[PDB]
Amino acid sequence: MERYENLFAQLNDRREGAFVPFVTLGDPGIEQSLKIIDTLIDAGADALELGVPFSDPLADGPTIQNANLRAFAAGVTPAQCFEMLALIREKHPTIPIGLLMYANLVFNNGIDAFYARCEQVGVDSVLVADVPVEESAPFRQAALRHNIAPIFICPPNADDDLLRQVASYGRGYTYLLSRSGVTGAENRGALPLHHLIEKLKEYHAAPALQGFGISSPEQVSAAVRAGAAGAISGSAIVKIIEKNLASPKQMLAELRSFVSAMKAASRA
Amino acid sequence: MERYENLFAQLNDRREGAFVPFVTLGDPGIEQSLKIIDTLIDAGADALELGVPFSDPLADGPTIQNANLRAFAAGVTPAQCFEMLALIREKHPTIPIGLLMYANLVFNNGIDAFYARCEQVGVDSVLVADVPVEESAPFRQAALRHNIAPIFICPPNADDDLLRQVASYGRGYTYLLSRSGVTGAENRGALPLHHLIEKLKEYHAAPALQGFGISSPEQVSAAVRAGAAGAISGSAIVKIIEKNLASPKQMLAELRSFVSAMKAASRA
Amino acid sequence: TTLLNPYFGEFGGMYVPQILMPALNQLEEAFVSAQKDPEFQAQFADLLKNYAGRPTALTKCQNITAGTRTTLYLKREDLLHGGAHKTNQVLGQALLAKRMGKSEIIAETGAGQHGVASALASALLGLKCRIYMGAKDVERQSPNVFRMRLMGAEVIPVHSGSATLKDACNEALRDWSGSYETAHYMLGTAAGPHPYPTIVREFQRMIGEETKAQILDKEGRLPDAVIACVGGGSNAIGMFADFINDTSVGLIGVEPGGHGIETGEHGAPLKHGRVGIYFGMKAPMMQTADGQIEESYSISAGLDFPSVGPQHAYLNSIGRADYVSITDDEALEAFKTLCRHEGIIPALESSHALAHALKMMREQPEKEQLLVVNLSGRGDKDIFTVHDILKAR
Amino acid sequence: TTLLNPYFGEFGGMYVPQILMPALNQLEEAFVSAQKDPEFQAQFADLLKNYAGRPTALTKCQNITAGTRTTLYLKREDLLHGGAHKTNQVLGQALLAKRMGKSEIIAETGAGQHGVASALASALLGLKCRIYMGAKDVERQSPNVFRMRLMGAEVIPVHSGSATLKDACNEALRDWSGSYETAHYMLGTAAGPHPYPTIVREFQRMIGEETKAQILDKEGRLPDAVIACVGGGSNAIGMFADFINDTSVGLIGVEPGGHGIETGEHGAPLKHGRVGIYFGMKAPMMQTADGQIEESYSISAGLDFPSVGPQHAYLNSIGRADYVSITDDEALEAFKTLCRHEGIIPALESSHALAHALKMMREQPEKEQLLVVNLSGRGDKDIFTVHDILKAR
Ligand SMILES: O=P(O)(O)OCCNS(=O)(=O)c1ccc(OC(F)(F)F)cc1
Ligand SMILES: O=P(O)(O)OCCNS(=O)(=O)c1ccc(OC(F)(F)F)cc1
Ligand SMILES: *Cc1c(COP(=O)(O)O)cnc(C)c1O
Ligand SMILES: *Cc1c(COP(=O)(O)O)cnc(C)c1O
Ligand SMILES: [Cl-]
Ligand SMILES: [Cl-]
Ligand SMILES: [Cl-]
Ligand SMILES: [Cl-]
Ligand SMILES: [Cl-]
Ligand SMILES: [Cl-]
Ligand SMILES: [Cl-]
Ligand SMILES: [Cl-]
Ligand SMILES: [Cl-]
Ligand SMILES: [Cl-]
Ligand SMILES: [Cl-]
Ligand SMILES: [Cl-]
Ligand SMILES: [Cl-]
Ligand SMILES: [Cl-]
Ligand SMILES: [Cs+]
Ligand SMILES: [Cs+]
Ligand SMILES: [Cs+]
Ligand SMILES: [Cs+]
Ligand SMILES: [Cs+]
Ligand SMILES: [Cs+]
Repeated sequence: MERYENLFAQLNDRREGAFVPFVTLGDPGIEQSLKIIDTLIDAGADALELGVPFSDPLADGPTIQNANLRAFAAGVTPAQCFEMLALIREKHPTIPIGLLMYANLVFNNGIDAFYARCEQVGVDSVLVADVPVEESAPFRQAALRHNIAPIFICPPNADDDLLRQVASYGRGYTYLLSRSGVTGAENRGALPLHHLIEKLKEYHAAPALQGFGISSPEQVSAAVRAGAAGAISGSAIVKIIEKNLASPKQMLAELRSFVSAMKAASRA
Repeated sequence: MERYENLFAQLNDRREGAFVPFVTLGDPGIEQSLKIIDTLIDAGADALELGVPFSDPLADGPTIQNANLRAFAAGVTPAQCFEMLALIREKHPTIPIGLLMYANLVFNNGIDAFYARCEQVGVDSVLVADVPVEESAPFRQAALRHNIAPIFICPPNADDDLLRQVASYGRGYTYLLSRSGVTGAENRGALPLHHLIEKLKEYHAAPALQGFGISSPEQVSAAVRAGAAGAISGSAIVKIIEKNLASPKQMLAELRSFVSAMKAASRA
Repeated sequence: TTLLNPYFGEFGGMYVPQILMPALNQLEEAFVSAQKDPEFQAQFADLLKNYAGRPTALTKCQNITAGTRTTLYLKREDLLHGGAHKTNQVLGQALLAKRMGKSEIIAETGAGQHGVASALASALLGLKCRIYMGAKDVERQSPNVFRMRLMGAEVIPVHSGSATLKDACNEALRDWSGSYETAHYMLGTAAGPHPYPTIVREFQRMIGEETKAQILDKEGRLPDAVIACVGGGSNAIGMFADFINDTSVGLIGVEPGGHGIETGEHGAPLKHGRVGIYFGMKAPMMQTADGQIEESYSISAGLDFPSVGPQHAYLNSIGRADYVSITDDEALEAFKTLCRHEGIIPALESSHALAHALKMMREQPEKEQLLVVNLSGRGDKDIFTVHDILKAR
Repeated sequence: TTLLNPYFGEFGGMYVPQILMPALNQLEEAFVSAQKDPEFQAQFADLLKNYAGRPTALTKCQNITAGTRTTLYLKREDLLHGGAHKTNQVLGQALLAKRMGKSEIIAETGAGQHGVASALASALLGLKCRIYMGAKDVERQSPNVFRMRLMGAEVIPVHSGSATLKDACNEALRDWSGSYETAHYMLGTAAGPHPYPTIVREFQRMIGEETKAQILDKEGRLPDAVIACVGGGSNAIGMFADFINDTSVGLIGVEPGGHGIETGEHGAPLKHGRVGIYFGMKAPMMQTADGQIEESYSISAGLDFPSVGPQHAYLNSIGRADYVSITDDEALEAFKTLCRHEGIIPALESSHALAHALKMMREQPEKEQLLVVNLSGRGDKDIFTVHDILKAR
């Protein structure tokens, strides 16, 4: 499969950007998380970024730290996450599905075996948050052997060597960090910026998705206007879950309203 | 005056030893202490050794430590002790009265002035427990200027130089320590012994009184048989006070019975 | 691309988010530069001598070994300013921070000794210090938290995850990933991403250098073995480094056995954990079957860490160093024995090293052996822990 | 008859019961012999170096004095094994005990530091140690009482008199007066009957000897003044001794002012007491109008003693040393200032010396002066005392 390539071609045909929510799998429990994810898709999500709960999410701010904790309170394991993934794919055959992983969960029972399991359930990409390009070889090689896109990160201050490496090594999409620091809606980033977006295109990188701090429709619109192929939003989505824990039907209605507005901002 | 010289001459005429109790002035209060002292005399005490309550009686074991504490609980001061002394002398004109002092109470307001006050109230001797012969000069000189006997201590292991010094410097009586350590009836001493008693007589020392640990009539008898002129008992007397605090008339009866038995043991 | 090898065989590396790579590269370059700079070396030596009190003594313990063929010396890091060896490397890292032009320090701490060391170095050298500490540790380490605050450091409780050391480690890295332009992360052991395992070794290696000179002076020969407790690995690698090339000298690292290896309540990942990737490194760690980072356990808070520095994993793999474990009860008995026979109150951490030396002696009392135990810290902080157990006995 | 002068002008002497004179004469003879014995000197130097960690550092404190013409060094007795200078002289007295063939040690303690020092020396050197401590002090010094017991010492509460230090002093002498044939009384300060003020000075004088060599090395000249707190006088006389004949060097002793001299709640008998005779000596003391020995007072338990060593009274009388006082609040501010600006936690006792140096600097900030403060101990023991007051603020 190449679900991202098909998505980006379709969006390009429509002069449209991608809107890609992040959530933690199994937050606040397996059944509600499956409903959340179906809601995000029905509301207009072009692709998904999905976190496997991890004990030590060191690239995440408090909102997503708390999502991981809620999933653990519900007993969510990586094996349950793969069951969820298989079901999500069985429901939705074309949406690109990306995982947000930390290295130990990939390395734990063997790197090759991890990416083989991703291929089996129909995942499209894996972003390992704590593996920089410098350490990425065995991860990217295993990803490509199993038809999984390895996602790499372009920081705002990326030099030319790093841009070249991210462009060569990544597939699916290039992650364009909006700022330094950790995930969170409370901290708005840049200013993609344009120079980086242009150099990535020059180097034939996978299309750029901007992420970190994207919490409003205006930011989605700006990202696309700057030349990114779309935008990722996590904390802003997860905050709606957190706010409405006691009210699961209201949670779904608010997610739908938010995602619909965010996706609307990506259209030409 | 020389009350000790007269006493010892009278006792010698009768082939008799001296029995000399110690108590703390003002234990357990001024009025009861005056009654205690009158009782000791009526029961046969030949002389008295009387302590002025001091904060830090470092030659005294627990029995006499507790006597000092009781006197302080009653508010007893050195000035009140001198009032007591003057009254005791006004009642009893011939009994020798010795004070047991610690140096700071003598030095406090001037050494000469202390011994002048002793002369004024009719005290016969002063034993300063924490002034060894080596430090004694200003104390013995002030004592002699005011017709007070300075008492010195002969330890059991006294060498010849020390015997010579105690014999030369002391007056009234020579204190013959029965043992090392501190006052207390719980620890019986020696074994005066005879060699020391004989050397003291050779050096024309004041007559010897044995003290520390003397708690029974048999010890009084033995001291005199060994050649001492008599014996001092403190803790054994003070224990009777301690035991009968709640029963002041019983206290006096028990003191009388004890002192009578102790004095009986000194007779030929 | 790096200047130095980030790995010790398969172990180590730089497993941090991409955003932190320039901070690690900058730190490595400044370290390499500082190591060739005689002025930096002279400044560091001057602080170690005149502020921290180096060289520390090497004490022969004759009462402990009476009637055996063991000769035992203790390297007295308990006498260093602050009461533990941690002071050496925080002084060097504070000088690196200043070399790079940074004015702020971030540090993690569990038991609080590293937080106190970081705070004292920062007070001396004019740096603004903030310390992350799991909220459970904050609660149980009031004396150390108060020391940090007296020295002007900000202590920030961490409530995420298990609210203990690993969560404080994460939070320090989260802060650094946004603040590296102005702050240096003063990591507290010989672990984490390159270049930290290397830097911390080099800023602790005077322990072993001095020990070598002192034992040569006193005995005319090298030790048969040097023995050190292993939390993250700093005091042990500081003792071991200068001996690595002296092939006759045994290197023995002692992990906490807690209630016993078989109970699972221990802190001995090097010999009883599983290799993983966390806190910036590939190393043995305490982890669940699924790969969640697990909590360790020791009576000594300072040894209670769920991984180990990568150089120890490497030295073990090639057989150059041997690693063993000592239980809580063994460490407690060594603590009591040193107090009573030598008049030295050892840290409970260090008591693990001593307990293994005592076992070496007692098991084979006619074996001729010259041993050095690294006495990493003093045990004033532990008297109530020891009291509360001996009270329950 | 004695070998050495028991007096310092009018002060000092041997005011003990006659039964104790032979014990003092024996001790004096053994001391005089030991001072001429190169083997005793070598053994003492070896313990000081390899067990206690001498020489202690001399630390220049630049942050504290910024913007003034004061140069301040701290003599780091806080780095000595045990965390205070007391360790020096207990090691020497334990060696004297063994020289005399004694196998038992008696010691008094108030705050507990001397008890701990005595217990550690006794554990090292194979002596059976018993420690008298006022019952009120036992209650308030649990950490130190536990240290003493861990090191194998018997701690005997004293309930007589005020159940504090002076009562423990009395009880130690009561015991000795019956046990001197087998026990040595390890007196804890430069006070009491001759020969103790002399012995304790000579076994502390390495403080000043080292300071002199260190300051000559660093500054090329002697200090303008050396400053030390005064409880009984040991750390101060140890700092002062080697400078007494350097007439340009000021000697400044700092007594505790407590709540203020005018309140009567203080521990400053040298300047505000009255000469008396107690604890074997003629010296200034805290006493009532009638001559009862009074209780002193300081925030620092270690300075809370109602007399002073006779050599200090003498040096004051001839003008060779000047004595001042520092209140609880002044000492607390110095404690906080050293923590925050130098990363050193000082004993509250030592904080009195530091507070007076800070006043010397602040009052006359353009006066050129080279000062050494004797940092007699570390302040870990004080963090909760300081906490509990800063909490109430
Ligand atoms: O909207 P926000 O600020 O919560 O950001 C959500 C991002 N979620 S994610 O899965 O894309 C994502 C991507 C990269 C991350 O770290 C790394 F850059 F180090 F790799 C972490 C999370
Ligand atoms: O019967 P005991 O054992 O209580 O002894 C009572 C002694 N009372 S005393 O006043 O003679 C007396 C005599 C000398 C003392 O000390 C000194 F020897 F050091 F001077 C103390 C008390
Ligand atoms: C922190 C500490 C240790 C353990 O940490 P390492 O990095 O393994 O040295 C050991 N001993 C003491 C006294 C400590 O403070
Ligand atoms: C005991 C003590 C003192 C006071 O005693 P001195 O005999 O006057 O030195 C001062 N500082 C510290 C740290 C102490 O432990
Ligand atoms: Cl909204
Ligand atoms: Cl009877
Ligand atoms: Cl490798
Ligand atoms: Cl044995
Ligand atoms: Cl400290
Ligand atoms: Cl061997
Ligand atoms: Cl070997
Ligand atoms: Cl391994
Ligand atoms: Cl004189
Ligand atoms: Cl200033
Ligand atoms: Cl100690
Ligand atoms: Cl000057
Ligand atoms: Cl001067
Ligand atoms: Cl005076
Ligand atoms: Cs738009
Ligand atoms: Cs008789
Ligand atoms: Cs041995
Ligand atoms: Cs560990
Ligand atoms: Cs200055
Ligand atoms: Cs004092």
